[PDB]
Amino acid sequence: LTPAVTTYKLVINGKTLKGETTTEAVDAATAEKVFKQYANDNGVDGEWTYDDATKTFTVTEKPE
Repeated sequence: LTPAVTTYKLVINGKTLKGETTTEAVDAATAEKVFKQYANDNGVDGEWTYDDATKTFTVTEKPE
């Protein structure tokens, strides 16, 4: 693994906010964790994953 400190980006697409924020992480997991805490606080998390369509992360409200 590569224990490097990198910065990543996150976009939210809910019925609350439709903007973007960013965070710092070590690996994929770290990023996911900080972003989740934030998204929880906000009140979103239906489709909560990663985006490979402009190196971003995404929390959309499209549940099944």
